[PDB]
Amino acid sequence: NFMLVFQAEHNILMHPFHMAGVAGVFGGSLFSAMHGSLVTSSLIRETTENESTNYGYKFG
Amino acid sequence: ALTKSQINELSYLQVKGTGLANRCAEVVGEDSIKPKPGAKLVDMCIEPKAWAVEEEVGKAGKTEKKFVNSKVMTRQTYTLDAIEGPITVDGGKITFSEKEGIDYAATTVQLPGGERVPFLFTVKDLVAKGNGDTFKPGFQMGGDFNTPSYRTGLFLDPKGRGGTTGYDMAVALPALQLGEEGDAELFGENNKVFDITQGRIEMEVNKVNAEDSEIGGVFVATQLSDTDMGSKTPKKVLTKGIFYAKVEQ
Amino acid sequence: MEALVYTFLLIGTLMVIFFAVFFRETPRIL
Amino acid sequence: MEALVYTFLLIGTLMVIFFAVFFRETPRIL
Amino acid sequence: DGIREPVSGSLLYGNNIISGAVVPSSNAIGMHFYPIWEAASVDEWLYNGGPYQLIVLHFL
Amino acid sequence: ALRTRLGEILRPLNAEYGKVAPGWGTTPIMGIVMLAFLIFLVIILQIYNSSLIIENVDVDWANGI
Amino acid sequence: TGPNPNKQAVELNRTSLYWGLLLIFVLAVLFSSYFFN
Amino acid sequence: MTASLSNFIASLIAGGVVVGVIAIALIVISKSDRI
Amino acid sequence: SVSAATINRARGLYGDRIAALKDAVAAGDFKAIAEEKNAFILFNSGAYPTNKAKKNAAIAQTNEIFKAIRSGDKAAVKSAYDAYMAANDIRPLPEINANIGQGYSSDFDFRVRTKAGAIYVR
Amino acid sequence: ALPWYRVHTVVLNDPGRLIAVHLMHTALVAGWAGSMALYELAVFDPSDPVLNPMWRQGMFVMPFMTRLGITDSWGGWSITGESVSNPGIWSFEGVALSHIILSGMCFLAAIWHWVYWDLELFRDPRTGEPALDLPKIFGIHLFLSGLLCFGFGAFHVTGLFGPGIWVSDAYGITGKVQPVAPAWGADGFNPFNPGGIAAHHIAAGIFGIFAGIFHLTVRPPQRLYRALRMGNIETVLSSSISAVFFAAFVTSGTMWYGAAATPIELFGPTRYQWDSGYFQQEIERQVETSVSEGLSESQAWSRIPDKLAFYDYIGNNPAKGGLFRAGPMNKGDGIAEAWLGHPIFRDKEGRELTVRRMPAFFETFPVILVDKDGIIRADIPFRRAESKYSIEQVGVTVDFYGGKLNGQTFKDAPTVKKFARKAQLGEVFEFDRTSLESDGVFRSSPRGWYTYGHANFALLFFFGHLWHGGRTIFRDVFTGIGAEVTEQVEFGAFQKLGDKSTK
Amino acid sequence: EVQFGAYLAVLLGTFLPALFLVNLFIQTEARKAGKAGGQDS
Amino acid sequence: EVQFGAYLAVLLGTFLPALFLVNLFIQTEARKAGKAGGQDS
Ligand code: CLA
Ligand code: CLA
Ligand code: CLA
Ligand code: CLA
Ligand code: CLA
Ligand SMILES: CC1=C(/C=C/C(C)=C/C=C/C(C)=C/C=C/C=C(C)/C=C/C=C(C)/C=C/C2=C(C)CCCC2(C)C)C(C)(C)CCC1
Ligand SMILES: CC1=C(/C=C/C(C)=C/C=C/C(C)=C/C=C/C=C(C)/C=C/C=C(C)/C=C/C2=C(C)CCCC2(C)C)C(C)(C)CCC1
Ligand SMILES: [Fe+2]
Repeated sequence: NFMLVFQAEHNILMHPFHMAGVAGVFGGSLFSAMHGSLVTSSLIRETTENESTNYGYKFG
Repeated sequence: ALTKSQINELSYLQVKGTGLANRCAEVVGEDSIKPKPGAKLVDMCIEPKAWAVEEEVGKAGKTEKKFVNSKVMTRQTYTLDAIEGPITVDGGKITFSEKEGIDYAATTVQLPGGERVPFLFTVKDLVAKGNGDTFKPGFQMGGDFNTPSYRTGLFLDPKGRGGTTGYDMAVALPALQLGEEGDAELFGENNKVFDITQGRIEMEVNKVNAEDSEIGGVFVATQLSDTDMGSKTPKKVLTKGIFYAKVEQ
Repeated sequence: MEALVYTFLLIGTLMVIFFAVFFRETPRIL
Repeated sequence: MEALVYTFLLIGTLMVIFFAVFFRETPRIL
Repeated sequence: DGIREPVSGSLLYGNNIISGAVVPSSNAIGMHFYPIWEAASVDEWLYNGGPYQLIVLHFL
Repeated sequence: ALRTRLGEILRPLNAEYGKVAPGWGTTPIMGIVMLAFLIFLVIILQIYNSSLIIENVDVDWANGI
Repeated sequence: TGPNPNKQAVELNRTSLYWGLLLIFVLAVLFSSYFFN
Repeated sequence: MTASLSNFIASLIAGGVVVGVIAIALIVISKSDRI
Repeated sequence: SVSAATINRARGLYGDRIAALKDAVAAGDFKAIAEEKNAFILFNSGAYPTNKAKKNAAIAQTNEIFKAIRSGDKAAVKSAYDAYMAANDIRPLPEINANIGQGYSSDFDFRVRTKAGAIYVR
Repeated sequence: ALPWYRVHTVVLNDPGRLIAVHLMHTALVAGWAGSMALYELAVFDPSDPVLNPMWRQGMFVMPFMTRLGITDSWGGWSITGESVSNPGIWSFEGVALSHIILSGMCFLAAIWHWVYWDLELFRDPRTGEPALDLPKIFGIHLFLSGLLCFGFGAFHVTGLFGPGIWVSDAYGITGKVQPVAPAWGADGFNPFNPGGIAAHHIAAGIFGIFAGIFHLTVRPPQRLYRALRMGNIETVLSSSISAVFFAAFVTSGTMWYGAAATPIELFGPTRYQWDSGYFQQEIERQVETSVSEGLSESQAWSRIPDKLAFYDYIGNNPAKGGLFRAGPMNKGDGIAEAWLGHPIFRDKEGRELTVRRMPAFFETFPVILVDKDGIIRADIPFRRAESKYSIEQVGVTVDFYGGKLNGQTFKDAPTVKKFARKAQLGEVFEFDRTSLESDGVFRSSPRGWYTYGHANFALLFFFGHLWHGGRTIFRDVFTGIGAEVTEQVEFGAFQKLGDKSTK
Repeated sequence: EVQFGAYLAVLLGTFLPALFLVNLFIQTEARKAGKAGGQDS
Repeated sequence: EVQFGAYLAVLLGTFLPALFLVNLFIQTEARKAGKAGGQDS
């Protein structure tokens, strides 16, 4: 209800200060998916086939 | 199902089990009889050879009423025998005026769809009217009889309620009453009314033997089903079969 | 009677979070 | 809709008996 | 809205988790700091949208 | 290792394992069949869309009877 | 017959319990009321 | 045979031309750009 | 999608564009029929888009118009053009008013500046 | 060791246990098909096939049973509106029972292979490894399936040996299971021709036979066997998923748009029959050919079949309901009883007004009464102060034609408004909302729910294709990358990409 | 007025997946306790 | 007409004691597998 009423009187979709942060939420979760997929692709062999690959990183 | 002559040539023990005992006898020959004032019909065998119950049917696009050929759940307890009534002629046309005999057969006939339709196959208090005189190849009778209620008032609802007797209340739930309004939403069921309705039958005599003074033909009967003391709406049962009688003088 | 089911699940998540903070598997340096 | 619950439990016991006969822990002499 | 048409926010008065809410204060209050002790009763504090300002000013 | 009757009846079908034709095989023939299957799917996609229209063929409920 | 050279251990950490519970309870917060209507 | 069919074979051909123009152009350079 | 309002529209748009050629039947303006050939074609596509049997009826009712004007028998042209309006129910839009009206509400409608375009402004 | 998501990869290496597990899977699936069909027989009401068909009752499994020829049931009722004395083995109960037998027998067979993994048949001759020759196995299975497809088309749909297929008419009044001569021309690729379905499985089954015979003999080349990794069973899995969700976009597409394989009086009318007014044009044509016969109007409308009027109705759309409205359509608005009548709305000038019907988008559209050329003569106002077109001002009168309300004028201004709101949606019937305590608010068809689940399952299976399409190609680097990759990750010094034979 | 089997579908849709994931945790804690031989077996 | 929370009381009175007793069995089978060191830990 807060978003719709604030669309009517205010027109937030045509506000570039709103366009900038939806480019910070799209691009935010863009780069989180990217940086997550570039690290987890390039992982060095420690585990076996029968064990989670997270156990190739000991803590510390 | 042969003639009454060689049914009588069989002892009781060798009929016993065959399923002969529902079978009406048959007539050979075409003749006239010309009943007298004082005669009657004595061995009125009436067997239905097919049942049919009114319903709502589905077909091409439209739903309406017709009769399904339906099957009997009672094994062999469905035919009437030894019905007699004084035959009379008043206006040239022959009347039957049923009085005695096995004049009801409590059957139940299951619909396609699972539904059971019990009814009484009765000839009770019949008055027929012939198309003419002198029993002939085509002498047709027809009249109106009485279907009484299937269960009489001594019969009791599975909780102990009846027409003549039983409880009047919902013995189940003894806190239903409690107000100005008691069990009144169950008054249509606590009330066990003995209804009586009216049927229809149409004889059509096909074969006549007057050496033994015996007629036989094919009837068409329509009547009304059971209403469980006025709870359910009864359906219209249509039966078709053959009949048989022996004429006095 | 579904407000029972609502408050059972909301307090249900609040219980699971309490065990997840204070009864966690600790990481060790070793 | 409780005839579901009735036949689920009756077939439920019939399943448990099937595993109890054919998948039992065998006793050994050793 | 301060139109004396109350809006049901809580679970105990027939709301879901999604349709339920804690409403904002009354329009008649406006900007006025409306604590518990400036109502005449907690009956009245909870009618006018008192517990919005209690949660919001302590969230922030 | 537990030979059965049926194990011996179907033993020839698991005989070859990794027996491989020495390079390039029938893959020109497979490509042409697969190219003809794709053209066949574009035709079905466009008749059904009615983005392609054939004489005496409509895309509409007909009375098979 | 015979023992397998296949069968292995199946594991789940303590955190993976807490993820797994909080997955089920929070989906039950979401999709509860839609089922109730 | 319709007018809608004559357009479609004209695009099957022209689709095979564009694939055919590119695929010949790849082979001719890759032989001249051997390795 | 073919819908009911798409049938209404091409009937409303081009039923003006067929019936208004009653002025051109009178003198027998032979170019004014040939300039409106696409009016006959596109009412035919819009008024019966799902109904192919009435559409193919209105194909030959359109062909009988142009076959007649190619010969030039002005009697047989009107003898066919009367049949075209009386089979398909060609009707122009008449004047609407305040009680009988509201042709358009959006300006996207196909009858905004037509003589059945009016609005009760209130 | 294994996490909860890798937990079935233990059965990859043992092919004797794969069959143990696929049998447990096919016992759960056919167990569901038998037990859900028994559940549906307890829910089903055969009393009205006209205004209470199977799709109206939320039957999901039953339309698939009847479209290939199961029309009769042991309770004596036929679905085609007949009465049968003996349906035989194959009825709704017998089919549902046969899947519970198959569920029990595949359950026992699943246990037998899980105990006996040591079948010799699963061993390589050359090495001792457990191994499945996937190109021979495919050629076996493709031969069987192509044989079974040919037998289905030639002997079941064409009805030489089998009973046929459900073939309805254009408007879903009459249909019956009947054999179908196959349509070999371009008419076969008309999806609404059931002759295409016979001609499909014959011709596609023929190629399934002769491609079986091809794969029974010809071995793969090195180039495919190395690239497509045919020694790996997960390459079968990924490529099979791609066939399985490809088939789901096709079935869920031809579900939602209709075909001869998914007819109207079986699954429900499509969405697109409400859009074009597909049944309106059939109502009005049958009225026009009745008044051209010379009939007056009130018996011109009474010759329209009730089932056809049932199809021109909004609560019979697949696109009308919602997600979390669960259950049959009859929990939406009630059991249909009888057609009321066709309203004709007249003004003071004796013109004709039709309430503009609602699109399938709007849960609510207002009441707007337009004439033959679509101009508003009347409405129902929201703001009732300065309204020019209110029904009490225009004086719209109601007169019905046909049904239980045949030939009854209504000049009563409230009831004109009441039947104006009813006539906005559908052909107006009278219902029974008290049987199951039906709400006042709509539902969706098996046509809505089938293509709901399958257009979603096809999406999830698109991801599972990319997962296993990824895991086969990168089977070696699935557990780490090594230190050998460090040299080949460089812009330059290899003029090809990663290849140590270069420079 | 509230729908009916939702009391079943929520609570069996919580507890049967919740109690399942407990037991993959109880399995390991016993398996790691059976591994390192202590007072428990 | 049938009583209401009995759909809950049966099915949560089956599954919650049934799934409990499963896990005292799953606990031992893991504990006896952790004891004798095999392929599982
Ligand atoms: C006399 C021979 C004959 C005849 C009459 C037919 C008749 C038919 N075939 Mg055909 N077929 C034949 C021989 C024949 N076949 C042979 C010999 C083969 C080789 C084995 C095939 C293989 C074949 C396939 C593979 C398919 C058909 C299908 C069909 C049906 C078409 C249904 C329709 O209109 O489109 C409906 C079908 C389509 C529009 C297919 C388009 C393909 C997809 C949808 C393109 C999209 C790709 C992907 C799904 C995109 C996903 C994402 C996107 C949704 C966003 C029709 C019954 C189709 C079918 O079963 O439909 C029910 C089908 O999928 N045929
Ligand atoms: C003895 C075999 C047999 C028979 C004759 C039937 C018969 C029936 N089953 Mg069934 N079933 C069986 C075994 C059998 N079942 C087994 C073993 C299982 C477990 C897997 C099931 C699981 C099952 C379910 C889950 C359901 C049925 C249903 C049905 C009914 C409708 C069938 C239908 O619409 O199919 C439609 C089937 C298809 C459209 C599949 C087509 C095959 C695909 C598209 C082929 C594509 C791949 C192929 C390899 C292509 C390459 C070949 C090509 C080159 C030629 C029908 C009464 C349905 C029903 O109403 O329940 C009673 C239902 O829901 N069955
Ligand atoms: C492809 C799957 C499929 C489809 C389309 C249908 C279709 C249908 N079924 Mg059916 N059914 C299926 C599989 C399917 N069935 C299976 C596998 C079962 C066994 C469990 C059943 C058991 C079943 C019963 C018992 C009944 C139906 C009924 C119906 C009909 C009404 C639809 C309805 O109520 O939806 C309801 C839809 C929803 C509730 C939407 C759920 C949205 C998704 C799935 C959310 C899932 C995510 C979330 C995390 C779930 C976890 C819960 C959370 C609290 C943790 C409809 C024709 C009813 C009927 O009248 O038939 C006679 C009925 O009573 N079905
Ligand atoms: C024919 C389909 C099919 C098959 C045979 C497999 C088979 C496999 N997948 Mg897989 N997958 C598939 C489809 C399939 N997948 C799809 C569609 C996706 C996308 C969602 C995935 C995503 C996926 C991932 C991301 C991973 C696998 C993994 C695996 C392997 C182990 C699976 C396991 O232990 O699950 C364990 C699952 C459970 C113990 C329970 C999961 C609980 C689910 C969410 C609910 C249960 C479903 C419910 C009972 C009913 C299902 C209805 C049905 C219609 C879907 C195994 C080879 C894993 C692998 O390769 O190992 C590294 C892995 O990491 N798959
Ligand atoms: C985003 C889409 C996408 C992606 C990334 C992949 C990725 C992959 N697929 Mg694949 N696949 C997809 C969609 C996709 N698929 C779809 C929709 C289908 C069903 C048709 C398939 C069917 C499929 C099979 C059957 C197999 C793969 C395989 C593979 C893997 C090997 C690479 C390969 O050859 O790709 C496949 C190649 C492509 C996707 C190229 C598509 C380019 C086409 C030819 C364009 C044609 C234009 C079109 C016809 C224009 C007319 C249509 C118009 C009228 C609308 C790889 C993981 C293989 C695998 O798993 O290896 C182990 C394998 O066996 N795929
Ligand atoms: C043993 C045996 C037997 C028996 C059998 C049986 C009894 C069976 C049954 C079976 C069955 C009875 C089965 C069924 C099952 C079920 C299922 C299998 C289910 C499924 C489910 C799932 C899969 C899920 C679903 C869902 C949901 C819930 C939600 C939404 C989504 C979905 C849809 C996903 C016999 C005697 C014959 C023989 C001998 C042996
Ligand atoms: C023994 C064995 C085995 C195993 C098996 C398995 C593992 C199984 C599984 C199984 C499964 C895994 C199953 C599942 C099932 C499920 C279910 C069965 C579910 C369903 C659900 C339901 C039925 C519900 C319903 C409902 C209701 C009631 C209400 C609300 C709604 C709903 C719908 C939710 C193996 C192979 C190893 C080997 C051999 C032996
Ligand atoms: Fe990082």
